Amino acid sequence: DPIISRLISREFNHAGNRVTVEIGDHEVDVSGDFKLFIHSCDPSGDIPIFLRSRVRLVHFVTNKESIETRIFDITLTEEN
Amino acid sequence: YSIIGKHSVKIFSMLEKFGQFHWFYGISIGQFLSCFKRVFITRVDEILWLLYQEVYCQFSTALDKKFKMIMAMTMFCLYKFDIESEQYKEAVLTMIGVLSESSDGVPKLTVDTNNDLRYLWDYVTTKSYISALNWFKNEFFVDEWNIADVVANSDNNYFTMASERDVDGTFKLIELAKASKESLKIIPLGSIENLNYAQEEISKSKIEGGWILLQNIQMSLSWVKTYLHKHVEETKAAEEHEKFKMFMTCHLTGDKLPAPLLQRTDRFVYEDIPGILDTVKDLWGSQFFTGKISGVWSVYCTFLLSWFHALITARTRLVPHGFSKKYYFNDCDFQFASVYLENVLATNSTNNIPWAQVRDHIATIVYGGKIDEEKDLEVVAKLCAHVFCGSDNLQIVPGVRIPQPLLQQSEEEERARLTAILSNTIEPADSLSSWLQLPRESILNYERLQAKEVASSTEQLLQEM
Amino acid sequence: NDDLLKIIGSGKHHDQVSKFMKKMFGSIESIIFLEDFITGVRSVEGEVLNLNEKIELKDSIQAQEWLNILDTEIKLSVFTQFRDCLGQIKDGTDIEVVVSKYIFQAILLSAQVMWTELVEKCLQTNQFSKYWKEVDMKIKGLLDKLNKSSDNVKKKIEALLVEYLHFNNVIGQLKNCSTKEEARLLWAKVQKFYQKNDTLDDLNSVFISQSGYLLQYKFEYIGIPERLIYTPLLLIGFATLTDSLHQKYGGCFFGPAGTGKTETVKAFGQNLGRVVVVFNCDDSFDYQVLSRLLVGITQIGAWGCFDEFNRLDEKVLSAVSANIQQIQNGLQVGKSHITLLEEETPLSPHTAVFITLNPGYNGRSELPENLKKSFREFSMKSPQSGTIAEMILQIMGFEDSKSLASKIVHFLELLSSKCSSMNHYHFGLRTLKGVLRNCSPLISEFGEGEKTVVESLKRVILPSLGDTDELVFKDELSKIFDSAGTPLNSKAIVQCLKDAGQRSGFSMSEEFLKKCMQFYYMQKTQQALILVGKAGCGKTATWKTVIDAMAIFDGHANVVYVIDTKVLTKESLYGSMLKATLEWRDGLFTSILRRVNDDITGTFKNSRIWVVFDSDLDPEYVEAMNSVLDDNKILTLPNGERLPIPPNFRILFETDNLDHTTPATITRCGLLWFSTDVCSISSKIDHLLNKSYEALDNKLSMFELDKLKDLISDSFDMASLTNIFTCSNDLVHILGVRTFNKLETAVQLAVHLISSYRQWFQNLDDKSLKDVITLLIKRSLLYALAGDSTGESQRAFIQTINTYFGHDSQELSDYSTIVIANDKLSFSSFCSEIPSVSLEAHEVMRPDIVIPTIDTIKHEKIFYDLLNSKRGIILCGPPGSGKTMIMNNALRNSSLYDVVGINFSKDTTTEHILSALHRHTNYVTTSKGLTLLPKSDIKNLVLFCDEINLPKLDKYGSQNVVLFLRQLMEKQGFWKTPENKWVTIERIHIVGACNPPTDPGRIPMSERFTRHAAILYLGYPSGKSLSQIYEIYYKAIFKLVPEFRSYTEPFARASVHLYNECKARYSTGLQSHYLFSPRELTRLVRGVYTAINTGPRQTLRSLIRLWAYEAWRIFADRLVGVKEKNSFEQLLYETVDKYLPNQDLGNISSTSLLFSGLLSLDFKEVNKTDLVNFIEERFKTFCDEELEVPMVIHESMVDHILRIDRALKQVQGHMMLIGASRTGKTILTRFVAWLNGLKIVQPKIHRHSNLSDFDMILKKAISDCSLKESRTCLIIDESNILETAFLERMNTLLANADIPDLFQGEEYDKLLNNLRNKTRSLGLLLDTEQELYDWFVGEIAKNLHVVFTICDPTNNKSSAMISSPALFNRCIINWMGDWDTKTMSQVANNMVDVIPMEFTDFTIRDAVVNI
Ligand SMILES: Nc1ncnc2c1ncn2[C@@H]1O[C@H](COP(=O)(O)OP(=O)(O)OP(=O)(O)O)[C@@H](O)[C@H]1O
Ligand SMILES: Nc1ncnc2c1ncn2[C@@H]1O[C@H](COP(=O)(O)OP(=O)(O)O)[C@@H](O)[C@H]1O
Ligand SMILES: [Mg+2]
Repeated sequence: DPIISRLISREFNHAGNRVTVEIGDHEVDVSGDFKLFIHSCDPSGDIPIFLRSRVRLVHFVTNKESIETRIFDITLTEEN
Repeated sequence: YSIIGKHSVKIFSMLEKFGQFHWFYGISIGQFLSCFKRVFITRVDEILWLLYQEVYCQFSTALDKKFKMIMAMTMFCLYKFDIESEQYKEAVLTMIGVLSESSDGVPKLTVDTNNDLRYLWDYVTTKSYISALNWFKNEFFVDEWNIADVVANSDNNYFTMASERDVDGTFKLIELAKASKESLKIIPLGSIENLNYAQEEISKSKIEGGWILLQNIQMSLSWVKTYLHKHVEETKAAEEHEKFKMFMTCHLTGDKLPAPLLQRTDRFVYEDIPGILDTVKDLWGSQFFTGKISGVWSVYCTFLLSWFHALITARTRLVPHGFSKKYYFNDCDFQFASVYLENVLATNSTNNIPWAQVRDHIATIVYGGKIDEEKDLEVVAKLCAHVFCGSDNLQIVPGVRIPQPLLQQSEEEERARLTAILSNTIEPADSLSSWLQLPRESILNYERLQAKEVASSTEQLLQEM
Repeated sequence: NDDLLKIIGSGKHHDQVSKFMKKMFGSIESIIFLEDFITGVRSVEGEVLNLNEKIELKDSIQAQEWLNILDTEIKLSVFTQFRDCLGQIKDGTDIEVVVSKYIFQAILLSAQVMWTELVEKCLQTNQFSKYWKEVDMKIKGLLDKLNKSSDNVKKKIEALLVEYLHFNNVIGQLKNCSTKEEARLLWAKVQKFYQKNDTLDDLNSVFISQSGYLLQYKFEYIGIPERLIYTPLLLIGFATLTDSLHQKYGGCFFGPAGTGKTETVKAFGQNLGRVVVVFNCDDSFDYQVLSRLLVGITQIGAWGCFDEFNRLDEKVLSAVSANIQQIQNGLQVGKSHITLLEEETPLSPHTAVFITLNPGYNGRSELPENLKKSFREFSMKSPQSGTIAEMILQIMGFEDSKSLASKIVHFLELLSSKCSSMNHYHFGLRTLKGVLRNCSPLISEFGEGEKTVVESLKRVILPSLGDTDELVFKDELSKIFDSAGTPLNSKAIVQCLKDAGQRSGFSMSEEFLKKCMQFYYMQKTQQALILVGKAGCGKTATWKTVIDAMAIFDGHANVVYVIDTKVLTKESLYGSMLKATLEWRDGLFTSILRRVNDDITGTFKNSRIWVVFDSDLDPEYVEAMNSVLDDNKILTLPNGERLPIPPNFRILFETDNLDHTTPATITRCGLLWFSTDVCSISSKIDHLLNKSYEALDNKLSMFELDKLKDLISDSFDMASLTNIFTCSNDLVHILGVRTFNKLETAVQLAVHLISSYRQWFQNLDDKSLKDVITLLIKRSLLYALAGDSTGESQRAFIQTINTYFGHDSQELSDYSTIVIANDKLSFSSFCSEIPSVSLEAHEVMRPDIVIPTIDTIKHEKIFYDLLNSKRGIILCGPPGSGKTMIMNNALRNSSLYDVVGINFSKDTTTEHILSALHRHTNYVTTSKGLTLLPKSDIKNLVLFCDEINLPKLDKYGSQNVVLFLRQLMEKQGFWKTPENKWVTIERIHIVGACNPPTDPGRIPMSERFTRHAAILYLGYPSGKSLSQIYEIYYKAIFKLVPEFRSYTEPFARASVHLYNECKARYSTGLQSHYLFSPRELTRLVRGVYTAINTGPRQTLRSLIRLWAYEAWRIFADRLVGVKEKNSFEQLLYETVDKYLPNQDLGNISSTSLLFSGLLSLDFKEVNKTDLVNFIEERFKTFCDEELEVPMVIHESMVDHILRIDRALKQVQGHMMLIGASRTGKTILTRFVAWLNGLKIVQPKIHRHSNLSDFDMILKKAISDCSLKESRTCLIIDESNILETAFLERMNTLLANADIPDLFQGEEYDKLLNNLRNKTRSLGLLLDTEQELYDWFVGEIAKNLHVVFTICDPTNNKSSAMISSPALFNRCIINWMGDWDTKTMSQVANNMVDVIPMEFTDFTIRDAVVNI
C-alpha cells in the first residue's frame, strides 16, 4: 500500500525531541532503533515503480545460472 | 568448464521446460548435480559426452515415451550442433523439418563424409517413422534403464510411478519384488477404512522393512496433502529405518500431485503396453479363479469377451484413426459385460440364437455408455457384429478360429481347449492392421503424426533457448 | 431443525403439520382430516388420495408415532387402489370408467401390468393387429373424454395419454418386425411390468423387467407428475439406469444442459413407484443440509439425484464425493451399517445415488476419481426428432400422425441443408416442437390435418427467413407436401390494416403489408414477439400499425408501454432488493404488470397490453424473464413472488441484431426478421412531408399551408432525386449513416426553410418563387446527403445536385444564399459577406471569442437552421476544428435557445445527463403530459453533449448513455429510473460533438441513435484562414506595443507555419500525445499577450523572443527525446529566418531563453546566473520551512521550474508531467507551488482506499477553493488513480470545473446555502440558483490547479491518463523522461564536491564522474 510510502522515501518532520513521519493520517514518532525490510516470494510479482526506485533490490534466487557456477566446483574437485 | 557449463544449462532448461508442459515432469538443480557427479566415479570432450549420456540415462526414466523421444532429438541437437560441422547442422535440421510439417527437403550429401547421418535420412525417406525417432536415442549409446535397474541404483525409500489409465504397473511391481528382496504389500486407498488401515501399515512396514504400495493415490488425494505430505517429509527417520521402499501409483492424466512431495520422491512412467494376444491370455487367465455357477457354454462367451475387450483396448490407443478420441475401458466394463452374459444364459435356453440382444446391450450400454460421438458408436457396434454373432466358426482374427462348444460338453476340457487355441497362435507383426480390422495405411498415418509431434516440440525447444 | 421444532410444538394442533409434508414427501401438499381421524392426503398436483383405514388421533400421541402409521398406510392404500383397479380392467372394463374412480398412480401401474400381460401373450399368437386397434380405440376414447373433463381429472387423462401412446407404439413396432427374433430383441429393451402371482407381502409383489434385469416396484405415492414422452433414447436411459443398479452401482449421466438428465432420473423413479430426492447442488446450497439429507436417504432407502453435480466448490465437492463413496461402497459390499459423517448409521439397501454432470467451459465434466469405480457414466443426447414429433401429432388429434411427422422432420432437416447458414436460423426439434405448439390453436381454425401443419410451418419458419431462403422454403414445402389454395381472414384484417396506415401516414407496400401480415397472425399464437432488422426497417411502424388495426377489427383497446430495455438496470426494470434491510421495491417491468394483475380498476379485461422493448436485447436481462417466455406465463422475483401474466399482456422485442441472444430464447418467442426496408424511398418522403405539414397546421393558416404544399410538389419530383440519392453513396461519409435514414433530415429542413419565407411567397413573381423553393431544396438536400462529407466533397456533390436537377433551375454555389431587405419586400441571391471584429488586448483570450470567417458564417447558418427543424445535430470532426465554438456562438447570440454543456467520458452515467439538467430544469405536473421536464425558464434549451462517442459499452457491447439520448430523440420523454414513471421532456434539444470513430479512444455508435441526427463534418480551416484569423488576434494584443503594429502579419503567418510544421513533423506515429490543433495556436496567442500585458516595454528583439519562449512551451515541452527537440530548435530558427529577418536574435534554445516574474515586477527575460542564485536562496528556505529533501540545482531544473511556473500562474493551470522516476517531477511541483503560495493537497490513498475516500479528498479541496478561497494545488500521481471512476472524477474536474455528483440533492442545497453566505461577504447578492453556481465553478476554475505526475507513460494504466481527452486538452504536457548527459555530469559533480581524493595521472574528479 501507498501509506508506507513516506517511510520508503526517507521523509520526516523534525521536532523538539521527536522525529515524526506521516502515515496515512496520524503523524507518528520514529524511533531510529527501528529497521525496515521487505520480503517477496514470487519474481512474477511486479512492485510499484515508486517502491522499486527507492528500494534496494536484492535477488536471493536459486537460478539456472547458478548451475554453471556450481558445476565447476564439482568438476575441479574430480579433475584437479 | 565453461564449455561444460554452457551445455549443461541448455540441458537443464530443456528438462525444466518439460515441467512447464506437465506437472509430473519436474527436476531440481540437486538432481542435475547428483547426476553430474556420477559422470566421474578431448578429456573435456569425453566428460561432455559422459554428461549427455548420464542425463539421458537418469531422466529418461521419469518421462513418458513421447517425451523420451523429444528429449532424445533435442539432446542430440544440443551436442552435435556445437561439436560437428555447420554442414551437419542444417542437414539434420532439414531432416527434422521433414518429419515435422515445417519443410520437406533433401540434406547435404558427401560420400563417406557423414555415415550415421546418411543412415538416418534413409529411415525418414523410407517413410518409417518410429525407427527415425528412436535413432536419436540409440545414438546416445546408453543402456536404457528398466524400472528394476532404476529402483536398484536409486537410493531413496520412496517412489511415485505415474502411468496412462490404459495400464498400471501394480503387477510389474509384484514381479519386481519377487525377483529381489521380496516383501510386497499392496494397499488400496478406498474408503475411510482403507486410508485408516493404510496409515497403520505405513508406520509399521518401515520399522519392519517390507516393501509397500499405495494404489491410485490420486483419488484419496485430499488426505495426502494433510497426512502423507507431512508423514513422508517428517520421516527422515526412514533413512534410519530398515531397508524398506514405499511405492505410489499415479495417473498422468488426472489430478495434480503436491509438487513438494513429488520432487522429494523418485519418479517413473510405466510405458509398457501389451499385445493383443497377451492381453487376451491375461484376461482369460484370471477367469478360472471364479469357480463354477454357470454352464460349460458360458466359458465360451467369457472367452469371446476376453478377445472382445482385448480388441477395443488395442484400438483405444490408435486415434484419430481408430477411435475419434481417447476412451478408457476398464476391468469394470468387462465385469458389467460378463454379468449380463451370465444373466442371458440364466434367463434363456441353451439354443445359441439369444445372440441378437447380446450385441445391442454390449455395444450401447456396457461399452457404448461413455461413447458420445456417433462415429465411434458405430465402431463398437461393428465390432460386436464380428465378435459375437458366429455360427460354427468365428475367425476373430485371421489366424484364429473359435469353434462353438462341442457335444462332449466337458467344462474342464473346454477351458483347456480354449486356452489351447491361444497357445497355438502367434501374433503377427502387422497385428494392429490385420487383427483390428482397420487399414495399414491408417496405422502409418498415426506413426507419422507422433513423429511430427516429437519433431515439432524439439524445434520449438531449441529456438526458445 | 426449525421446521422440526414447529412440528413437535404444533402437535396440539396436528393440522399444522400438513405444511411440512410437501417437503418430507415431495409428492403430497396437504393432509386431510375429520379431526380425530385422517381421511387421507392430497398431492401437490391436486390429486386426492383416500386411505383404507383412516388413522385415529389422540392427545397423548406423538407426531413421530402418528405420521409413521401414515407413511405405511399411504403405500398400502396405493397397492389397494392398484389391485382394485388391475382386477377391474382384467374384467373387461372401459378405461374411461376407471379414470374417475382411481388415483393416477394406481391406474398407471394397472395399465402397465395388463398391457404387459396382453402383449406377452400376443408375442406367441402374433395377434398384434387385434390388440393394436383395441388400444388405439382406448387412446381416442381417452382423448375426447379430456375435452369435457374437470381440470383435475384433465391432468390424469393427459398423463395417461403419454403412457397409452407408448403402449401402442411398442405394439406397433412389434407388429412390424421382420422376424420373431427381432420382436424378442425389441421387447427385452422395454420396461415390462410384472406381478408375482405366487407370493405374499404385496407391496413387494410388483416388479419390473428390463434388459434381463428385475427391479421391485416400491409403493411410494408419486401423485400425478408431468410425464416425459417415451422415446427410444428414453428407454435406453432407463435401461442403463437399471444396469448400474443391478450390479449395485450408482447411475450417472453427463451431457449438455437441456438433455433432461435429471428428468430421466425422476422419471425412472416414478415408473418404479419412487419419488427421487433431487439435490440442486451449488445453488449456494449448504453442505450441512445435504449431509443431513444423505443420512435421511440412507435410512429411508430413498433415491437421490445430484442435479448438476460438477458445479460445486472444491472443498465441498471433496467432502460430498467422499460421503457418496461411503454409500456406494456400503451397498456394493452390502455393509449393514456404514459410517458417514462420523457416526454409525445404518444403510437401507434400497438406497441409490444419481449424478447428473453438465459440461464445463473445458468439456464434458468428470466424476471425482473415487466415484469412477462406484458409478456408471452415460452420454445423454438430444432425441432424434422424428419419434417425438409423431407422438405430439398423435396427442393433438392425429389425422395421419406418422406421415406428418416424417414429412415435417424431413422438411426442417432439408431447410437446414438447403438454406444459407444464417445466425438465427434454428431447424432443430425445439423449432418443430414450436411449429407443433403453434399448431393447436390453428387446428381450432382448420383441421387436425396436414394443411394445419403447413400453415404453422409458414407461420413460424417464414417470418424468420430472408429473401434467398424465403423461396427455398416455398420450393421445398410444396416439393414435400401441398395443402391449400386459399387463405381465411384475408379481406377482413387487410382493410383494417390499410385504413390504419392511411391514417398513420404510411404507404401499403408489398413488403409493409407482408411484414404487417406476418405479425398479425403471430400475435394470435405467440405472446412474445421478436422484431429484428436494420435501423429504419419499419418495425416501430409495423407493430404500431398492426396493433392499431386490431382496435378497428376487434374493438379492443391497446395499452402500450415502450421501454428501452438497456437504458435501465436489471434492478431498475425487474425489481431491485436493498442490501441490508432486504426491502422490496417495484421497478419498471413488474410495476406496470401490477396495474393489470393486482388492481384492474379501469377497463383492462377488454383492453390489450403490449410491453415493447425498443433497445438491444441481452442474456442477463432475458434470463431474469425466461419464466414468462416459458409455458409458465409467470414472473419470478429474485425474492418474494411469481406474478402471473394475462393473455392480454404481450411482450414485443424491437431490435437491430440478435448476436447476443441464445437459441433457447428465440425458440420460445415468435421471430420476425425484416430482410429489407418496408418502404419505397419516395413513399418515405411522402409520409415524412405529411408528418411535417401537421406541425405547421397548428402554426400556419390553411390558405398559406395549401399554397406551400403545392410548391413542394412541383419543385421536387422523384425522378430527379433518385439519381441524387444514388450519387450520395459515391462519396466519403464521415460517421456513416445510410441514405434512407438521412431522409428525415432533408424533409424537416426543406419544409422549415420554405415555411420560413412564407410571407415573401404571397406577392412575389411565380417564376421567381420557384427559384427560392428550388434553391432551398437544393441546399437542404445537400446537407442531408453530403453534410457529413469532406466539403471538398460537398462542392463535388453540389454540381452533382445541379446536374440532376433541371439545368436552368437556380444553381447551387459553394456559399449560395437568399437575401431580402430590412424594411421592404425585395428579391435577390447574394453570398459570403462578412463582419470584421475589433477587440482590445485584454479581450484576446476569452472563452467565447470568434473571428468570423467565410466558414464561421457558413456553418453557423446551417447549424442554426437544423435546430429550427429541431433535429438533433451531430457535429463530427477533428479536435479544435471549431464544432464547439460554432455551436456555442450561434446560440450564446440568440434569445430563443439557451445552452447546457455536458462533457462525456469513458464511463458517463445517464444520471449525469439528468443532474446537469436539474439546475436548468423545472418539473411541472400538468395533466397534458402528466409529468413533464421542460426548461426551467420559458425559452428553449440545448444540451450539448461533447465527446458522445466516448462512453463505453456493456460486455455485450451496448452504450446505454447513447440509447438514453436515442430515447430522448425518438421517444421524447424517458422512464424515471427509481421513482418509476414517464416524464415527457418538453422543449429540450439534443446536440453532440464527437471525433471520427477511426480515431483511437473512440467507440462506434448505433445507427438506431444516429438516424435521429443531422451530421455535419467540420474540419480544419485553410492554413490560410488560420493565418488570417490569428493576424486579428495579434492585432488586438499589439495594441499594447503599438510601435510594432506592422509586425502583426508576419507573427500570425509564423505562428501558423510553426503549427503546420509541428503537426506534420511530430505525429501520433512517433508518440501518441503528438496531437496538435488550432487550440495550440490560440494558446500561443494568449500566452504571448499575457507576457506583453505584464512585461517591460518591448523591443522587436524582445517580442520575437517572447514569442519564441511561448512557442517552446506550447509545442516542444511535450516532445520526447532529443532528435525531435533539436528538430524544433531548427524549425523555430527556420521560421524566424523566413518571416522575421534580424541579426539581433540570439540562442533560441530553451536553456538560453528564460523568462520569469520571480526576479522582476514585470515578466522579462532573466539572466541564467541571476536565476540560479535566486533558486538557491529559495530552495534552502523551502527545504528548511517545508519537507526536508536534499537536491542539486542543475541547468534543466531551472528550465523546468519556469515551465511549471507559467502553468501554475494561468487561470486554469493544468500540467501533466511525464518524468520517469526520481527525476523530481513531484518535488519541483511541490516547490513551484510553494513559491506561488499554493496549498499542496496530495490525495492520501492506499491499498484499502474506496472511491468515497477520494471523493472526500476532492470535495474538501473544492469547498476550500470557493468557500474558503484557498488557492490549492492538487498533485495526482498515477498511483492514486486506483479504479476507473477515480480517473472519471478527475475528468469531470477538468472538462467541467465542478464534480456534479459530490454536490447533488440535499448536499446541493447545503452547498447552495453556504455559497450565498460567502458571496454576500465579498459584496454581491446573487439572485438565481444559476448565478451562484457559475461563481462557485468560476472560483474553482481559477483556484484549483491539478498537476499530474506519471512515470511510465508506456504503462496501460498511465496511458489512460494521457488518453483521456479532459486531461489531455486542459493540461500542459511536459516531458522529463530521461536524464541527459550534461545534467548527469552536473549532478555528479556536486555530489562528489566532498574531496577525499588527491591528484592523479589524467583531472581526477572529472574522470571519476565520467566513469
Ligand atoms: N408505409 C410507409 N410510408 C411512408 N413511410 C414509412 C412507411 N413505413 C415506414 N416509414 C418510415 O420509416 C420510419 C419507421 O421507423 P421505425 O422506428 O419503424 O424504424 P426502425 O427500423 O424500427 O428503426 P430502429 O431499428 O432504430 O428502431 C418512419 O419514420 C417512416 O417515416
Ligand atoms: N474564427 C475563429 N476565431 C477564433 N478562434 C478560432 C476560429 N476558428 C478556430 N479557432 C480556434 O480553434 C479552436 C476551436 O476548437 P474547439 O473550440 O475546441 O472546437 P472543438 O471542440 O470542436 O475541437 C479554438 O481554440 C479557437 O481558438
Ligand atoms: Mg424505432
